[PDB]
Amino acid sequence: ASRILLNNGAKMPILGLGTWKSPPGQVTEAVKVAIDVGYRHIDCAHVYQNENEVGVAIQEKLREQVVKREELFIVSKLWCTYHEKGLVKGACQKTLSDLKLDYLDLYLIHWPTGFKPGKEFFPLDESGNVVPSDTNILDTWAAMEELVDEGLVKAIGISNFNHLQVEMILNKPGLKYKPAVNQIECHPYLTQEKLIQYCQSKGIVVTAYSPLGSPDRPWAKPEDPSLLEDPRIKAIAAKHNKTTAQVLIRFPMQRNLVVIPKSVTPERIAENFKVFDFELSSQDMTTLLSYNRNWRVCAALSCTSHKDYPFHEEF
Ligand SMILES: NC(=O)c1ccc[n+]([C@@H]2O[C@H](COP(=O)([O-])OP(=O)(O)OC[C@H]3O[C@@H](n4cnc5c(N)ncnc54)[C@H](OP(=O)(O)O)[C@@H]3O)[C@@H](O)[C@H]2O)c1
Ligand SMILES: O=C(O)Cc1nn(Cc2nc3cc(C(F)(F)F)ccc3s2)c(=O)c2ccccc12
Repeated sequence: ASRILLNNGAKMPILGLGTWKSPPGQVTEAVKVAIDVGYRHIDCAHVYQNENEVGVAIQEKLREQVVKREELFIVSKLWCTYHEKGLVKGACQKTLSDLKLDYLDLYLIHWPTGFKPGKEFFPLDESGNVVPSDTNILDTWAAMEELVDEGLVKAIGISNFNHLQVEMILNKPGLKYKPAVNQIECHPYLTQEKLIQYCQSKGIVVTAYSPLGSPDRPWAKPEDPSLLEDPRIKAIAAKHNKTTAQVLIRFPMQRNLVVIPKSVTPERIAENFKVFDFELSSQDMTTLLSYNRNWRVCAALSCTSHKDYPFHEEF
């Protein structure tokens, strides 16, 4: 089954295309090839600095009538420097204009931490600590709710929120809309069993990012563990006559997660989609879960003293 029901009553494709690090001169073609071979969900963000080029591809496939807008599920995220009440609508509208959309299907608070507003995405003090904004998760959440009530977004959600931060929103005085999704890092080295059961128990769908362990992350070190080169995972792939990436994509699908592998390589974009025709066993699933080592692609050092940094807390 290709889609999962959200608590806003809409259906979300469980496979989407990631766009973080997709070069602006390549992502248009990447998104066009992806829609041609079946993707109907694209994961975007203003901080990725490529939403205009993503939008060009979306607009072209709509114009070509390859797909209808109702058949696409387009996600974007509010960056940290825009948590302030007065900046949220403009931020969303800039994303909308760049993506050539009149609404988003899902708009996420990208990280629970607000940063000082301005031109800089990572405003720093002279010792390299991020400069916080005094804004809190709950006021930001009300501003997201306003977007729903203005018709600019169909669903709102969060990303990189821990257990206690999710609970903070679920317990918000006057909460009007629950988060639909919590998009978090998740792969066999960061299996997230506690956070996932909590969110799922509450009707919040979980999206897994960096499902392949983000081999193109700009801060990679050779001594880091490598999912795609892990012989243990490679063995499971071989047994199923699939590639290691295919196994790494099907794994979160079977945990009732949405997953958003990034590629700009047309052959891989198609390979990554061919994951609805094979099943990992229970034993495979528990074996992959056993590889957890709480290793994170995404946890910027410059942010670890922010009041709302999410990853001190166990989950
Ligand atoms: N919410 C957030 O904070 C957050 C954080 C991180 C990521 N995300 C989202 O999650 C998406 C996916 O995460 P990610 O970009 O970090 O990494 P990823 O999807 O885990 O890995 C992307 C890397 O894998 C390569 N790759 C793709 N398919 C492959 C295949 N079949 N075989 C071998 N290599 C393959 C890509 O190469 P090519 O592109 O050269 O093919 C690229 O180097 C992002 O792009 C973004 O949309 C969200
Ligand atoms: O953001 C993505 O989508 C990918 C992403 N991840 N990271 C690692 C990060 N670690 C963080 C930690 C916090 C924190 F909440 F923990 F304070 C807040 C914000 C971040 S960004 C980056 O540094 C980054 C830089 C440019 C574009 C995308 C990203």
